[PDB]
Amino acid sequence: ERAAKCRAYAKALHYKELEFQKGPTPAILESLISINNKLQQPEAAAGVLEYAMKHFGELEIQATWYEKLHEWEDALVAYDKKMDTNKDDPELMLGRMRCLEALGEWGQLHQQCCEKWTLVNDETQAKMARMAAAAAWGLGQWDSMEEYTCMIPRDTHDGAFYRAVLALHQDLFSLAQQCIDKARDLLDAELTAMAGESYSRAYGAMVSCHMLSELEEVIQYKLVPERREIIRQIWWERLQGCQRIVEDWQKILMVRSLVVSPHEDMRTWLKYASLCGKSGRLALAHKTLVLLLGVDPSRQLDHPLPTVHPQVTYAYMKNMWKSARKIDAFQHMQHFVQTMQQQAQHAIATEDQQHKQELHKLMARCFLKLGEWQLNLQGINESTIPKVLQYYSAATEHDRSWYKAWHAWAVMNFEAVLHYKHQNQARDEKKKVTEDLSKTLLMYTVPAVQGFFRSISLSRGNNLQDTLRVLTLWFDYGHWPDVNEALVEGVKAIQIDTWLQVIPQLIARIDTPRPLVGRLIHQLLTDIGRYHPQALIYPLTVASKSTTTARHNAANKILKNMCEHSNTLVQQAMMVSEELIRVATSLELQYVSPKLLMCRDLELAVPGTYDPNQPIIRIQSIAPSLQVITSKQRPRKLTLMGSNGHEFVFLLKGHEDLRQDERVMQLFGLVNTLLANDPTSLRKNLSIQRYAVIPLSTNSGLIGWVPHCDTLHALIRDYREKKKILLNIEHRIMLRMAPDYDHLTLMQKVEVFEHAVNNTAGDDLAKLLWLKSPSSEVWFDRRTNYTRSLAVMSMVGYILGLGDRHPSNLMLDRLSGKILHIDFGDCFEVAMTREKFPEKIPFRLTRMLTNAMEVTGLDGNYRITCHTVMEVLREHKDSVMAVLEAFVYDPLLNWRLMDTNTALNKKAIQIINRVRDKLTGRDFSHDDTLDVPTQVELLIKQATSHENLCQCYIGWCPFW
Ligand SMILES: Nc1ncnc2c1ncn2[C@@H]1O[C@H](COP(=O)(O)OP(=O)(O)O)[C@@H](O)[C@H]1O
Ligand SMILES: [Mg+2]
Ligand SMILES: [Mg+2]
Repeated sequence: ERAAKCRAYAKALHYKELEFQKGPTPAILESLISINNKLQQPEAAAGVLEYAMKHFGELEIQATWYEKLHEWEDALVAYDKKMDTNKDDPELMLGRMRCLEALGEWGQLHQQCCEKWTLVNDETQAKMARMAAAAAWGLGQWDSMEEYTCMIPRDTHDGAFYRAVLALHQDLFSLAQQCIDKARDLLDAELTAMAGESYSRAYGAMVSCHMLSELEEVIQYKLVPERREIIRQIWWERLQGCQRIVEDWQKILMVRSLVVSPHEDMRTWLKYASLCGKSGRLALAHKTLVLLLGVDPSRQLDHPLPTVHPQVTYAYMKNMWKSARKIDAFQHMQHFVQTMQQQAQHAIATEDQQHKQELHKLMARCFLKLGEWQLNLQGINESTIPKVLQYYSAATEHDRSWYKAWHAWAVMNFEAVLHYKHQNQARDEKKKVTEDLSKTLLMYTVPAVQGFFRSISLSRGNNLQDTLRVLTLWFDYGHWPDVNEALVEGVKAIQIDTWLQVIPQLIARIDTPRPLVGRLIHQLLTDIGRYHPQALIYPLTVASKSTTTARHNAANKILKNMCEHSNTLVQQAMMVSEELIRVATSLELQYVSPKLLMCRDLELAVPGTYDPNQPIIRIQSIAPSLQVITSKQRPRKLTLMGSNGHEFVFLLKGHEDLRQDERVMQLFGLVNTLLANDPTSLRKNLSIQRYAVIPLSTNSGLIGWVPHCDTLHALIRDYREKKKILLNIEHRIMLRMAPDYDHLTLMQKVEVFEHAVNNTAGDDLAKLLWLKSPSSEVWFDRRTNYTRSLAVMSMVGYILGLGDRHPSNLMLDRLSGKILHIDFGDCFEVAMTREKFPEKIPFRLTRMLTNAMEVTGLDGNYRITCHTVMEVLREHKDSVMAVLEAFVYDPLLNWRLMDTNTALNKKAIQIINRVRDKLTGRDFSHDDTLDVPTQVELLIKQATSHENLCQCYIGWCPFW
């Protein structure tokens, strides 16, 4: 019955949205935020309010708008302006207060309550009490609470609750016991009264039911003394676990405040204060901290800080940094660290070793901020370089383990190198020059290498960035002994696994002209041969049949070496990739390649299915028939049978260098991990459907066939033919109007373009996805999926510079809805830079895409998902840049940038800057460093502009 209630909603939402289509009315708009709420789609509904604002300033008072937008801090200052310019107005005061109770502003909420007590209104008098109870509860003042509670009806969930709290202070446990169960039922029955159309009160019912069950443990915490540890554990664990915006946690802790004071909680409140900063309530976090210190909001500003609680101070100081005062913050840190080593070296009389180590760990985490801040305030130059390296090395000492510490040191060292390499390129633009540079670079290079290595070993699983960074220093440094020793030392130390991530990069340099570099690679690859042969054969096989002599030569030496322990695997894989190149409306295997029909029960793993952790699935049998996909390149629909039993379908492409597609699928892999690790992105299932890419030569290669998918172009062509609509009708429309369309001025083009849109249906996609759906909660979910997955690939695609996104280059999963990108030819601006028909667009946000989303589309799920995704990216911009750098400066893959014709070092540099700009918000204006939502808005604007879409090559179907 539960999953049966949402179906009626989903269906009515469809007609409700189809109604909005016919005419946007505040009547519908109301019934829309409601139904999107019962359907527990908070953001899609938030979108409906965004539209409600930008079209109807009619529910009026910009303070009521900020209040509905849960921007309480904005609505408060808007209500002051609305009260100081107006009068008393009983309504304006209620809001002025609701802001205060949301903000945890008990001081002002209690003052505003008492100092204004004429309140001739009885409803004003009734609401008043609910709030002034919580305000009094926060301020301690329990006499004020019971006064205001004795005004709250015992018929309300609120009235029944506040008694349970007053009983718990006055130690009336049986009273408190019953009041909870009665408040539960007054809330349970209230969740049926407004059964659907409520605020974040359905999600705040969780906040009240959470607190009530917590208040039943605060009950457990009064007479019979056994569970103090058990209760504090569940309190602590279901807090790191729990995730609820500031406001709720205030109240949640206020329940825990009835028993455990902040001074005993300590870690509990610091974790809370930590969130208040990270969310953006510094004024609140400060007060939390001032309380824990038992010392001033440092009103004595010139004075040093209290060392009494080392952790609290560190918190205060990092809050001070994220706050305004940050030369002041830095300063307090230099001194704090100095006070801390003294309080260690001296105060530690052996019998204190736990305190010693935690004091040493806090210090490390202090130094890492010190170096972080020094770089922030000063940048990288001859003065700060040895200072921060000082701070980091010092952090490396006090924690020994800890990824960040070693990582930071490595990067700083690696950027010490870059600083001078780039400073000497500056000099040579206008003998003892190279000698000092040699000593300069060898100075920072070696420790960087060392750092990256001990950083990697502390990262197992997630170390792609650092692993790649090792390879930059490695490959890039035509080897002077010192560097090579550290590299050899690391390779010995670090696990073999590490290197699997990085195999295509290693292979891209088998034929390294530098003598000392080559040797290690070859040796490393051969060890990666002894264990994990499989992750090597396919790529090594390809390399071994290379026109470039030194490649295939060196490639063979390793294959030879691998026969000494895995011969037939090399042998099988040798032949299987040989026959597949030969093969590259149907083809029977018995005519085309008999050796393949011959194959049974091989030990060769099904292309791109090998990974440790997972039982090897091997090619058991190759299906005798391959469909020939009719195209200009006639790809094949090869299909293999697995040693598990499952089938594995592939696309054998003939004249397409699949190596680029590979590094992209790699980049996507990374991006997927990043989104799986940001809480919100994981909360919303944000991902990119990827697929397997197994290059077979420079000509050919295999591609994983994503099941259940049709090109955007397919779904339309079917719908159009079903509904008797001419496939290219917008097209025929344009030419009938303007036979020379392609030659018109921008102004002239826009008209013709607009004409076509105004005389064709923009639903199609939207509409066929409705008919496709077997139900409507399936329909709704498939939409929610589609919307997100697309915004994901919009942002990522932009950073990649992913051009050429026409209706045959993206497709839709007909079972999840999630969108999927294929054909990664045009990467980086490339498509925009071209001579004939330059793409102005950043990513495809065509009309029928916009239209398949919820109405209120771009405001709702899409845009929100856009900054969430873009957010992640800008944070982890270094990892993203490691990958991208790793195939822009890649030797074999530079051929897709000298195509600006139809040395390269200079071009490659730009391409990479261009990406950094995109990840530091300098992608538009040179000088402004635009924040996420702005940049996102700017981009959505750019993707939507008729002036941009009309200029698109007609194939791109800028009207689909
Ligand atoms: N990974 C994939 N999964 C499913 N189908 C695919 C995949 N890659 C390509 N196709 C199909 O092959 C067709 C033509 O190949 P495509 O990749 O578009 O090459 P090109 O860009 O050279 O035409 C596509 O329109 C699509 O139907
Ligand atoms: Mg294509
Ligand atoms: Mg292409």
